[PDB]
Amino acid sequence: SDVGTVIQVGDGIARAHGLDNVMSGELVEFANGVMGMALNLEENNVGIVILGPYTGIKEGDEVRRTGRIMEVPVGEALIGRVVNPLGQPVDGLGPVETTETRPIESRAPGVMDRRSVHEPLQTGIKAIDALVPIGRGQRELIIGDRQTGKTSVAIDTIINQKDQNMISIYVAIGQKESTVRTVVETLRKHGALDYTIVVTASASQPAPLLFLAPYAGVAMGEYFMYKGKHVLVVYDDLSKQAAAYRELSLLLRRPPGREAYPGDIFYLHSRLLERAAKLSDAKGGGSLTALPFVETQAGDISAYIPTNVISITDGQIFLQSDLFFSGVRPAINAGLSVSRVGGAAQIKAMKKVAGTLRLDLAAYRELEAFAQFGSDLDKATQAKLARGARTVEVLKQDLHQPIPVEKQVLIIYALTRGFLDDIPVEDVRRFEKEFYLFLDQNGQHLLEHIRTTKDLPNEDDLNKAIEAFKKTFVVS
Amino acid sequence: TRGRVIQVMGPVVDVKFENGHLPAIYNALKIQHKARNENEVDIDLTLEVALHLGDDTVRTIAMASTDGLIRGMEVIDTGAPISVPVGEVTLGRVFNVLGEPIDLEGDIPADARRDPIHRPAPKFEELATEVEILETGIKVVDLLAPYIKGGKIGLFGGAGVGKTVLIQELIHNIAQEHGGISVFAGVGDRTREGNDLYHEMKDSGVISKTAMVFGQMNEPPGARMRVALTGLTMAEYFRDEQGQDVLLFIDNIFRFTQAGSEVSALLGRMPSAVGYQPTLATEMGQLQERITSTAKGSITSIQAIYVPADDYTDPAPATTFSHLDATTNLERKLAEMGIYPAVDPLASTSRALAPEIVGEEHYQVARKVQQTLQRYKELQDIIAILGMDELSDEDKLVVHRARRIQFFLSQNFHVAEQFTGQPGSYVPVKETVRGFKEILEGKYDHLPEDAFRLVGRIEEVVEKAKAMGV
Amino acid sequence: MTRGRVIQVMGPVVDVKFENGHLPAIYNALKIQHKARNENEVDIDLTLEVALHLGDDTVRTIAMASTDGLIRGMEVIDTGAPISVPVGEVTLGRVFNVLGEPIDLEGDIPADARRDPIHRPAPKFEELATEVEILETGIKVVDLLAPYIKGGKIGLFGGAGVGKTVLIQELIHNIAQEHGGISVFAGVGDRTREGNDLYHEMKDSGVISKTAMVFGQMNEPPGARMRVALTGLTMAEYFRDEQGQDVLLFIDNIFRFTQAGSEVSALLGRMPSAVGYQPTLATEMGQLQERITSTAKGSITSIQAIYVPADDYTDPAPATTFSHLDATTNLERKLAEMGIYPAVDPLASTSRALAPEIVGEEHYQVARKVQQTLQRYKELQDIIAILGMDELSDEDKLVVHRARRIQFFLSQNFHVAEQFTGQPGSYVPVKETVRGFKEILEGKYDHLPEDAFRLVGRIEEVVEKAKAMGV
Ligand SMILES: Nc1ncnc2c1ncn2[C@@H]1O[C@H](COP(=O)(O)OP(=O)(O)OP(=O)(O)O)[C@@H](O)[C@H]1O
Ligand SMILES: Nc1ncnc2c1ncn2[C@@H]1O[C@H](COP(=O)(O)OP(=O)(O)OP(=O)(O)O)[C@@H](O)[C@H]1O
Ligand SMILES: Nc1ncnc2c1ncn2[C@@H]1O[C@H](COP(=O)(O)OP(=O)(O)O)[C@@H](O)[C@H]1O
Ligand SMILES: [Mg+2]
Ligand SMILES: [Mg+2]
Ligand SMILES: [Mg+2]
Repeated sequence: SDVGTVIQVGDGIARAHGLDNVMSGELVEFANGVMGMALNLEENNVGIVILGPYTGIKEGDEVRRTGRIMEVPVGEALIGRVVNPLGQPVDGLGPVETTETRPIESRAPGVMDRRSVHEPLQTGIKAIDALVPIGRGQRELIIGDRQTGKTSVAIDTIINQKDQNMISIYVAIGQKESTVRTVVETLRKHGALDYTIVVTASASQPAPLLFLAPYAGVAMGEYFMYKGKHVLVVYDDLSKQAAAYRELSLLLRRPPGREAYPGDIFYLHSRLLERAAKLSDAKGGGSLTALPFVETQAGDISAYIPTNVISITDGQIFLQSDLFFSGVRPAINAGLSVSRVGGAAQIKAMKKVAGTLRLDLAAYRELEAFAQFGSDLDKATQAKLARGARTVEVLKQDLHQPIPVEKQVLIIYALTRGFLDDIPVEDVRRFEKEFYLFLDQNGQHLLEHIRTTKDLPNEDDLNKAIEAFKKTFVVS
Repeated sequence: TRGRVIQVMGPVVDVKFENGHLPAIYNALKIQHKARNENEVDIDLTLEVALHLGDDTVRTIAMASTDGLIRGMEVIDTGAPISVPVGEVTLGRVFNVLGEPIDLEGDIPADARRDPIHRPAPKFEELATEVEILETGIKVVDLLAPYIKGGKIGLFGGAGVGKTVLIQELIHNIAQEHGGISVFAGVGDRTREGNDLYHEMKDSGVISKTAMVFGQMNEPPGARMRVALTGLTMAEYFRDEQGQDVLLFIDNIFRFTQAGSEVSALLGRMPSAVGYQPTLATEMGQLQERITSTAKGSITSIQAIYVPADDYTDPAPATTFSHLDATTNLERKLAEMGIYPAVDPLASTSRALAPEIVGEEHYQVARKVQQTLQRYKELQDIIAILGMDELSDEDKLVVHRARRIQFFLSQNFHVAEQFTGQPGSYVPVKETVRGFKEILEGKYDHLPEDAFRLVGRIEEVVEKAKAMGV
Repeated sequence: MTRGRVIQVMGPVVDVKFENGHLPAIYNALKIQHKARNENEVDIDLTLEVALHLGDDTVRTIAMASTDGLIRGMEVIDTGAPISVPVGEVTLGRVFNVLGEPIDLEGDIPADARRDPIHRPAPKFEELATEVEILETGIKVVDLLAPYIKGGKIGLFGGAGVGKTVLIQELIHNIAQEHGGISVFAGVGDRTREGNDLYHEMKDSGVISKTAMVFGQMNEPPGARMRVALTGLTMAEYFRDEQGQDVLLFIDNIFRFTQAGSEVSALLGRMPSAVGYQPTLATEMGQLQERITSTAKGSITSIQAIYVPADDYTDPAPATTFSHLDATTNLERKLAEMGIYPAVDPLASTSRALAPEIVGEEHYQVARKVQQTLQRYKELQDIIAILGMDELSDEDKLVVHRARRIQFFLSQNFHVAEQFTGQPGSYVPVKETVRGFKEILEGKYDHLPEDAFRLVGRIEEVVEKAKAMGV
């Protein structure tokens, strides 16, 4: 029958006898009162990963079968709270009235149901919005070494979504719980926390809660997409999820593979990452863009988790530690970062200026890689080296200060059309500062045409605006 | 005589058939179940047999997710391999690995014949070796690495270099050139590109004489592995009965090798090299050897490969390299330079660039082009760091023509209609080879280098300059 | 029947067979009292910790002292609770073994003392606090590039022989005199020599009155080494909760907790991972590290050291623990061999406290501009090896020029160094540090010889050295 006896309790795992009618991924409840996710249905004993604290359980205890399958609470009530993957509040502020529940595991949308990705996801980060564009429905990896800028870029994304509709989410896996608190207070201080949900599994939590955290986060995101509102999901580190799977599988005595990761890993991540979509007008016009992050060890590449995820995602951003400590922030290598969707997502004004900027920076990347060591070169190369140095200095940016797209296109246009030759490389971060103030003191009609039209203003008036500012600005 | 499930371990399952009734290896199995109680979940799932075990038990792999599988479910035995419907009916349709149509257009009747996925390869007696240059209408491929019917062709690159854009331009140009059947397999393809390609081929109206097979990345690994062989069994019907040249396209086989590695690890075998399974060359050969030119006709194939980190000694590329007749290498530096399809002139090789196969003039033209670009590749750093006026006037001539050659290997494309909107066009072989004879002669050296990008004829280059007024 | 029998021994591990219905919970503790009955045997008192059940009433257990002598069929008793530490006011000034018995010769703890479990769940998200401010500590580099955090985890990472314990002893000499709070010092994977040297250092300065101490040593079996970290932490936890004082915790080497797990895990019976480590690396290390938290009730600052197993940081045990630490110091061998002490990696030192809000603009600009010059110097070292110094110009000439001087001026004479070398030590205020590195970056003192900048406190001392060398 459907009540069984436990016969191991080691290490955060159990084994049990009986439970004839059990199912893979079912919930089963212990006499202590916490419940477990059945995950190997072997020949005579059921493997039972345990959620919550496991110290109380002893052999000879009984497990009852809940009959339910894994489900997440969903509603409009969650927006503005910090919540546990099983669905409980952990923030104070009391219980949340979640009207209904969705399954954790379910089929994604078919090939016909989707549409092409044609509307942007403006982030406010000049080097991304210009050179590695994101469109709503796109899935894009950010991969870099530790302390390079994964969470700062995530938070700049969630902060910029105040101006355009986005029911954003943020999932923290394995994190130090005081860092999560510093993040949440940063989202509160920048006035941004009331339209977003934060899901927390801290490092202390038992292994399955780290493992199930992104599956429940996306289960929360897709309800809003079915209603028809745009959504954004961020997973703060997928690699820690993969490690929780490894440790869980090794304790279950499953045949291992490369490193020791179980062979299922690529399927497990594809089950997570292919729910992201852009549904058709017949299905409501929604979106679910996703931004997973992977931490690479020492600039490692061709390893098992990074190559899996790099094969799944429709683009990748690679961050370089040696760039960061050289003053480029957020540090982004244009040479190794690609977006297959790119070009289509951008606004038409951006498409004209950002397409040429890619050509300029690629040409100088190669010329500088070899010819910078020699002191003096050919004139035409000294010019292209000057344009590349100004390009990287003009793409440096501050922390938690998103720039609206209207004033991005006007600075990139000023850069590509070569208005910045007179100004020195050190003074540029001040040329930007004094120019954006001037652009709110004068030129409001330019920005208004760009805001709704998505279109570059008449070139006579744009040049008149930049030439007047270059009258005002004082060179060191 | 129906089996019972006895273990579940993710994709892998075990079934204890009553002895005397065991299936063969690579046989197929059905589970259909409707839930007796509220707690249970309805399931429709198929398994394939992958090895036998110690007593009665058989070890199997699952083509849909095993969530909700009880222990002691009934398994039906089909007594045969996975059976794919074959006929003219499949023209225009989109199928899953098991032969059901994914698109909502309709459902194939039960009454039709279906052919097994697994069948022995062409024998030594039956094989033949005809040689004909395949006019693809792509100015780099036709000039510098001529394709040939009957053979496996390869496209090697990293990520985001043009492999899919180029495969679309192939499918479109071949659909204009001949009413020869095409079969396209998206093996482990992102569900996003499947929407892009299905709608592009429906909207240009290229789909009337083609079929499509998909298996997405969110499929189990076994279902990713068996999708390439479904495409093979369809292309094999069209060659054997209709007796005409039937192209088979495979979108990227790197995912196929990795799906095999993951299946071996699930089966509990021991890795090798960079973790690829023991049986790497065997499985890939089994696939690749059916692509042939026996006496009825052809199944020439064009395949693309992801090279993980610009080092080509990884087992999946290295094991692939022996089978392929002609290979063109795609490099990201040219794609970012904005000249397309990004194919390296120096690194591309084919068997067919010999006067007995291609032609006398074609041999002399192609070798002059490659010598010109090789001499340019070793002259750029002197141009960068000495004064460019220091280059000798003969080397200055090689520079000027290498600039034009490098641009005029670019071509305007029908697939660019989505990304940039321009019309593009198709170029027959004679006009490619003559136009390069015009480039190398040098009377046209006065026309400016910017004109040469994204054109299909030297008359187009005269027109584009004419707009500039030159 | 609550008495058991040993059935198998396998080194550190022992397997008991309790009768049915009395299996102890995980993390409980068991006692061995055995009369040496015959001329062949050896008497022992040993205690065992339960670590898994294994069916048919068997439980697998880690011994806390060497298993030399145990016999099949010898009895085991059950305490009923975790390894129980006596805590309260009387702990200060005492030294304990891992089990909570004093070893200091002074006496034994009154039996009336409340004694507490070592295993309990970590503090929750509502309880934490994040008001972040500088634990100003006078170590010139740590006061510049990676400012330590009051109430925050601090980490020292280095290979064997680079200079972690000398840094901890300078930290105790600077902080523990003025902190005004209970200090707990726990030795995990500790040399017995350094334990004696510290106990005499604390008595000679009188500091021993406020602090309490727990020791395990390199010569201990692995179970003792693991459970010393937890016994030390339970003391610091009581003082910050009940008394509410700020507390200072030191753990001597926390890597040996994970390594001892690596030893005893394979015998327990669970497959290797990425380089022989147990499966449960990150969950059990995170379980310990998530307890060491500054709740609203009262702050802990904790300073830890971690031995990288080789000079390789990509190893699993360093990799899992780089996440948990607010401010991290990387000690690298290559600098130490040049004679620069403490050997701190300027480029790889990371701390949350660096942020214009927390340090202020004057201090921030300088931390980043100094890291920028040293990163450019790494790039120039390669090209000068090919072409030479004579080929560099302008911005590349002055980076090598200033990066030599900065690399030397981050070296300081510690007040604890006076035993290894004849020198007197120093304490440097933050303002003198930020002015000093600013002055070097401006180039006001560029004429002084690069020899002078080594092992020095302030720019005035460098001018005095350079004057004696004939400037
Ligand atoms: N745009 C930026 N300009 C300057 N400094 C930045 C920028 N973005 C991030 N930083 C700096 O990055 C450091 C911390 O990086 P961050 O908080 O993003 O952690 P991380 O690099 O994502 O690593 P982890 O994932 O472990 O948190 C701080 O010094 C912060 O000031
Ligand atoms: N500030 C300093 N000034 C002078 N010498 C120093 C300084 N710091 C370390 N040393 C020297 O370097 C070595 C540091 O010894 P230390 O006890 O710190 O080793 P360790 O790194 O702690 O070893 P372990 O990791 O095994 O504990 C000794 O030779 C010591 O004299
Ligand atoms: N002729 C072209 N004109 C404009 N953009 C192009 C052209 N060819 C390729 N691209 C751009 O480069 C991308 C190449 O990606 P693609 O090779 O399709 O990726 P994958 O092979 O992974 O599907 C295209 O998605 C498009 O954004
Ligand atoms: Mg992080
Ligand atoms: Mg592709
Ligand atoms: Mg030491």
